[PDB]
Amino acid sequence: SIMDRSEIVARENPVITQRVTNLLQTNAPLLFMPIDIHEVRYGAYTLFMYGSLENGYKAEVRIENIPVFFDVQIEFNDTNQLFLKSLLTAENIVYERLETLTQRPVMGYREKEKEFAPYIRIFFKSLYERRKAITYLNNMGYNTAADDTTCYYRMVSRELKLPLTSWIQLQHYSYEPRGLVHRFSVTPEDLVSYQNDGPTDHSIVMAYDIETYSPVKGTVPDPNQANDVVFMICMRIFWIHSTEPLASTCITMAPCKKSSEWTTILCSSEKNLLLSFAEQFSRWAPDICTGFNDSRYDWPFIVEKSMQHGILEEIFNKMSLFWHQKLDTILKCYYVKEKRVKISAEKSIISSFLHTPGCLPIDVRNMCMQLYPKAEKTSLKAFLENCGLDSKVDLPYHLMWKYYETRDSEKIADVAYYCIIDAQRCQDLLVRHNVIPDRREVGILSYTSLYDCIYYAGGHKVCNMLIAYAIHDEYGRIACSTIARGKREHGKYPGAFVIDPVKGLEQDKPTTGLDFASLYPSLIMAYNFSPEKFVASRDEANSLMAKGESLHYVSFHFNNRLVEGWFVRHNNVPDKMGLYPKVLIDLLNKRTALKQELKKLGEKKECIHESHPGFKELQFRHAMVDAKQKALKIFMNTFYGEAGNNLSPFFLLPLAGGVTSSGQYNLKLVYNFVINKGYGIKYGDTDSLYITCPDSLYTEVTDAYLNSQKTIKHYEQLCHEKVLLSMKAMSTLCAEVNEYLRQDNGTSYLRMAYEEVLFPVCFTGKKKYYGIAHVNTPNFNTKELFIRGIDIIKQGQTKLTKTIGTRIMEESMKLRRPEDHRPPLIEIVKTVLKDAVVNMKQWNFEDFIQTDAWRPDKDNKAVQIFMSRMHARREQLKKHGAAASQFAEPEPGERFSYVIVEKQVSSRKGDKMEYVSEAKAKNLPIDILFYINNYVLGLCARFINENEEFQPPDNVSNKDEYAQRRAKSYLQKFVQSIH
DNA sequence: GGGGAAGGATCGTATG
DNA sequence: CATACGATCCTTCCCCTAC
Repeated sequence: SIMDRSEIVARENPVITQRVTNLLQTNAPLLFMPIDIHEVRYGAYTLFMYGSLENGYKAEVRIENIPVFFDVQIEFNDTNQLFLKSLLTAENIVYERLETLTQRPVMGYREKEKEFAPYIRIFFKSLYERRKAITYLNNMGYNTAADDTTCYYRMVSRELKLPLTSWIQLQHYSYEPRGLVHRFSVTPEDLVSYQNDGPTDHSIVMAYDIETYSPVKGTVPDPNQANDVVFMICMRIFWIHSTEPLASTCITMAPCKKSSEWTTILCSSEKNLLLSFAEQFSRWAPDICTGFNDSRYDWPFIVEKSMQHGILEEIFNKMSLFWHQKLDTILKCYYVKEKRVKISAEKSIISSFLHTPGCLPIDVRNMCMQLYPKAEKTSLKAFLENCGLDSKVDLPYHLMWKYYETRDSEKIADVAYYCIIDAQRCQDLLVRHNVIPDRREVGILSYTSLYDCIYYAGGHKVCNMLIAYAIHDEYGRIACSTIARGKREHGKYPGAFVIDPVKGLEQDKPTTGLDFASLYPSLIMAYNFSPEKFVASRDEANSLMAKGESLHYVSFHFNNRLVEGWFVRHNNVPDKMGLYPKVLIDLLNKRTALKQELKKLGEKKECIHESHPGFKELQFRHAMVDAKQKALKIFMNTFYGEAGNNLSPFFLLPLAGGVTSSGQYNLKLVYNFVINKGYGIKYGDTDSLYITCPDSLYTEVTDAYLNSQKTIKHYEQLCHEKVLLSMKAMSTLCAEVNEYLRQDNGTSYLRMAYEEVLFPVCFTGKKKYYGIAHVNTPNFNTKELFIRGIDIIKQGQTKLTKTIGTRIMEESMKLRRPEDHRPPLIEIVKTVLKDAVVNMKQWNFEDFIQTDAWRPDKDNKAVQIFMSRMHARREQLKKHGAAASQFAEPEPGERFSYVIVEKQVSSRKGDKMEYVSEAKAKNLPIDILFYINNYVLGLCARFINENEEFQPPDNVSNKDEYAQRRAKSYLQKFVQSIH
């Protein structure tokens, strides 16, 4: 009584399935979407594309006769061809046939006459022979183009204009049915990409969750232990873009009540449990598998228990659409172990999953941390609360273990419900964050598969997109390589132009940030930074300068040596434009067009009410345009990172050095121009300059304030006029700066932008500033603060960090008369901290709660001391004949909530720990001083750790974490003094 | 890896 | 005036996630 994928799809959309089968009967062209891409390495190369048709059917399509090739840059001739033939034959490499052609080298500028270079293309039958031949030819010093060595489906995506994450049209195929999967065989000239907006996708995502058991109480279950078992396997199948359950199931050992919302299958053993899981997987055939933290606890434990019982081979072969495979191949090539997934520049994750062909695995946790690289709490509850979704049901783990042990068939239904809701929340997060469409659009722009957009970094994607744009081209097939060459020199680039910030509470004149709009791509656009326009020899550069060519000179100090170079300018002619400027200009034009389209779609969505039967497609188009513009942004902001990476094939030290030096030169020019115009400089950071208007421009506006009744409302009037005059003057300042830049570099791709006005403002140090933000009209009554640098977004251990950090900032940023004896930042911190300490009643009890875990095997000192004190108290109460029921020990692994209390005359954390129930029973003081000292002063020290008094002497090595110690000690002394 | 709690001697310094 | 306090350098898990 189990319903397979075909019947479910037929039940969902009958008319679409009828149209699909009518098209299939007549062998008409149809539509396909790939999700997981698998390729065979040995033997004849056939590329398998797994995915879904437009109704929801599972389709495998194999692309036969893909041309497998790579290019070598030698002079084409009979003698050279014979020599290369002998070289390939001597090291027993099987070749198919050879071709000759002409291509443009990517490194080094050449004139028009010598623009093309001869290349010989080697055709091959298998990928293994190609990899051996490419290694042999690279070891002999020959140059190699179209030289991908890791994955070859990127070659198929690049050469054929065939995105592997977008729709593909099947024409002239060969259908063959084998049940739940439909097999097509296609010739690569019979495949085309679907240009316009495709229909609604109908892929299937299976969200699964596992609940386990361990005889050793209070310890996380471990796969290696023999007694450790899985007992709940709960999984649901959803659409790619919906949260409604298509079909749900629970696979169990312990008896459970029949439920009308999901199907429960009873298994008498763990082996039968795993086989039932595999059978339901095979019957449903997910396009995508998912689950929260499934690559670190779920899949390893499943595969370890499958290996222990010796059923891994049969489970894999039932769950995979590929042919039969043996256990060694499954453990070697398909079960990945210790794979590294990158979040940011300093964070990496270890993941392990079973990549069965026909289904692509995604961790919800990996996407959640990729979208929020600075997230501090990475639990499911934390992400659910941040994203504003329904939280998990309150079921403790020890209660689950106890109810499993009692074998009570009635209430294991609650355990199943908890596991199914945990499965639901994963795809709830996936739909709410719109991860899969964003990855699809990244793949469309990058010509990669979805697997690469999920588990690989974006730098390789940018490199792939650049190669894809280069190889097609409009002016003659620019050829480029992929593997890196030359010595990977390591060093530090020259430092940025440091501008000393004028620290303090600036509330006499407004400041405003002039920002370079996409500075590094703009300099790449303007100065024609491309590898094929680079000249290294000085004599060649002089010869080009002789024949009426415009060049840009770059010179920088790297590793104590002078690196110099010349770049050929395009002179505002698209024919002479380089590869990087062409790619960036195309991406910027696309971004502008989609910005216009998104504005029109948003206006239409605001116009059209939700009751009309057209809101779904409008929201769906809005989702596509938002995803597309986000992908365009993430590729455009990554060009400099890929250009500066040493491992990149396109890496060129003059290119990165010239980009940095040109940014330096333009920032210096803007700085000098602004100073010579009379304006002031407050802060400068790479691409941003904060400008303060001259005093004289305000004079008349100030004069009416001095001759008035001199009241408060007069001062808000003064501030209002101040902001208006600042905006009006500095818009013209920005226009003149743009005109000067255009007159300097000769192009119009480098412009400045007027982001918002900051008044009053506070710069506390390097990359640490805040203030009131004004966008078009002044509003000083707002509670929204423009913040950068200060880590106010930190829940930490208490909510007092939030409250006091906000209160300091708000007390600093209000308007004050020039006759109210303006206190500096340190005095404001002093008075707000005194107000916090003295006025105890302003706080509530719930902000003083902390949570901890009681694990009687770990050497957690404070928890050990608290539990020892509680045990001593319980023994003392029992000796006195007192029923210490609410003093009882927690169950092992059970989280408990505590507070800190005053202890009259140790100072350790443990002796002040008390239970929440005990604290509310006795109404004890909550010892605000300890909380303030250990949690609030960390943030409060960030505000005054650049003052003159808190400075190191000259004879000290460490300069960063050496003044905050004195700041914290000074605040400690002040807090202890105020009593 | 980055922050949280806990443990020890001696110089730096002070006082009845 | 020689003891007693105290803070800094430095060292060791523990929490983090999933049960």
